[PDB]
Amino acid sequence: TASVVAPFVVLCFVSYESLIGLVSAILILAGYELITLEMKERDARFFYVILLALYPVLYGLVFEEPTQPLSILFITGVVFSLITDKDPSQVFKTVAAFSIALIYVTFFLSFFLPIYRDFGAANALLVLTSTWVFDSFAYFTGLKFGRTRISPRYSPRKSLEGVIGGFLGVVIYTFLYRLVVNDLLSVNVICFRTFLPFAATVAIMDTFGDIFESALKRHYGVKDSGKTLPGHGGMLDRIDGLLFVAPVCYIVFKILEGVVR
Amino acid sequence: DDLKTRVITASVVAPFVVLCFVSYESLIGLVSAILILAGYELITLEMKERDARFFYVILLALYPVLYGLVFEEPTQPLSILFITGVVFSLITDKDPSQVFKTVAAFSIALIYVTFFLSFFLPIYRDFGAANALLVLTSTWVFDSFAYFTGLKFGRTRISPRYSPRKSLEGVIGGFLGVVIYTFLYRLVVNDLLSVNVICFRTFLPFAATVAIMDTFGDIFESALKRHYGVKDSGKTLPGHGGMLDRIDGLLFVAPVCYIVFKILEGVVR
Ligand SMILES: CCCCCCCCCO[C@@H]1O[C@H](CO)[C@@H](O)[C@H](O)[C@H]1O
Ligand SMILES: CCCCCCCCCO[C@@H]1O[C@H](CO)[C@@H](O)[C@H](O)[C@H]1O
Ligand SMILES: [Hg+2]
Ligand SMILES: [Hg+2]
Ligand SMILES: [Hg+2]
Ligand SMILES: [Hg+2]
Ligand SMILES: [Mg+2]
Ligand SMILES: [Mg+2]
Repeated sequence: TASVVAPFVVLCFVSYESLIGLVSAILILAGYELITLEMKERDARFFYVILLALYPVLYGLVFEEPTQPLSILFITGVVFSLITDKDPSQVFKTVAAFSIALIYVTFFLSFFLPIYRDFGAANALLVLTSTWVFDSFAYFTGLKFGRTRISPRYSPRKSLEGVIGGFLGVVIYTFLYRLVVNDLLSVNVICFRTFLPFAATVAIMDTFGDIFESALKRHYGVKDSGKTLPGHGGMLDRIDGLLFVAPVCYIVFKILEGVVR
Repeated sequence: DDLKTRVITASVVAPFVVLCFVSYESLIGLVSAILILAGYELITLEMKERDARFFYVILLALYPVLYGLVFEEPTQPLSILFITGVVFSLITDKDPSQVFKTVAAFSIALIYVTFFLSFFLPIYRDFGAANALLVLTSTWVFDSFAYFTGLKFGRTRISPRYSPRKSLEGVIGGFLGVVIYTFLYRLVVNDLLSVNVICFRTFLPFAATVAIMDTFGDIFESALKRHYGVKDSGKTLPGHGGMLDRIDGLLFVAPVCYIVFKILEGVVR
């Protein structure tokens, strides 16, 4: 398990098309999970799952645009649920769950597609891992440093202190990351002023992005999003903070770093 | 009680709207307005709660501006309007199984209503204020012709049992009424100025989508209302029906139309 998860992912950031393939895979998984909490029903799950997985490809390769395939994946989904679900108050339930999967999971995750394209495969790996880096440092400095509850009563506990730490761990992960990456080739990287914010957002977003998921799970009755990968936890669980991050990161990058060819 | 309250609104609705397609910024302001209304309605079915409604309402109304003026991009503000919304519901709603209910309703509002309707923003920009008005009215045009040729030309049920009556026949008619509305629309508009219009091959499809989309777009809304228990989305405008009700098929149309235009007409700026 754990020996390949880290490098398999990374080795994917090589091609734009490789990136797509990873995002696609992750979406079938994460998507399957979030949809399965609303459907234990045979076909239902699968169709909407396929939709959730198609976006990266349609967005990146088919249309060189995002909004166009987003609208039709939604439209195709609702059409389907109208055909299949004949109880109207229920057609609403599947569309609601599919609606969250589409925005939260699918739309938000495929934000790597433009982050990669417009900011170099480099910063892509940077954003992704900076969440892993924040995550560790948030845990450690959280256990031994305080009880200031920012997390809700239903969500797994989180501290202001744990975040201020994970913040710093990202702040540092970048000095290190900068040097190593401007070296290995003349590679594009997060400049020095786009540092403090990029940390701040990986901080604040992963926090909110996980709390939102935990709330999402208390509604479906579980403490795990689902079991797809034999690894520890669920696929949606290993992603949750990353979802809120990517979008906010891409915004932060454009505001503070311009563009590429 | 006067006959000037029901007629004055019937006289301005049509031209007020049209007179807006003049500026890109005017278009934005109409779309913004319509979203606060339509949005207020769809959210209100899930919330009879004081603040809740209003916050998410404002979010749903902001997208057109943020998308058109602030970011010259769509996806960026879409993601943050959602994120700002969920953050809010986490703060306010403390029951997790309920935070899910408001996010679900807000989620449909965002995509269906807000995202779909503001598609006029790019349709206008990339296809000329002309075709914008063309798409919008072509739904009004399809709507009439679908009603008439529907009453007297058939009873083959395409519409669901909870949904207002619809027939394959009524659509094949509204299809044609749009097909024709364009010959007419083309001539008048290539005349009044050297104006950009739906070419002749982009005709058959544009009809087909206004047909098929308004159909699905209304059925989805009707299903949406059966869940909330009403036969009207809400009463905002004193006019007949609700604001969301006058738009429902238009939502599914705009997106699909924009796609269809790009596939078939390039960037006729
Ligand atoms: C397309 C970009 C998105 C990539 C998604 C791949 C998710 C792989 C899971 O990662 C794992 O998540 C844990 C939980 O945080 C970390 O502790 C651990 O070190 C890391 O190996
Ligand atoms: C850019 C969005 C434009 C907003 C359009 C909706 C608000 C105007 C509604 O007016 C009426 O709508 C009814 C719906 O079919 C028809 O009875 C009639 O044709 C039309 O006069
Ligand atoms: Hg790989
Ligand atoms: Hg810089
Ligand atoms: Hg106007
Ligand atoms: Hg033409
Ligand atoms: Mg997490
Ligand atoms: Mg209608």
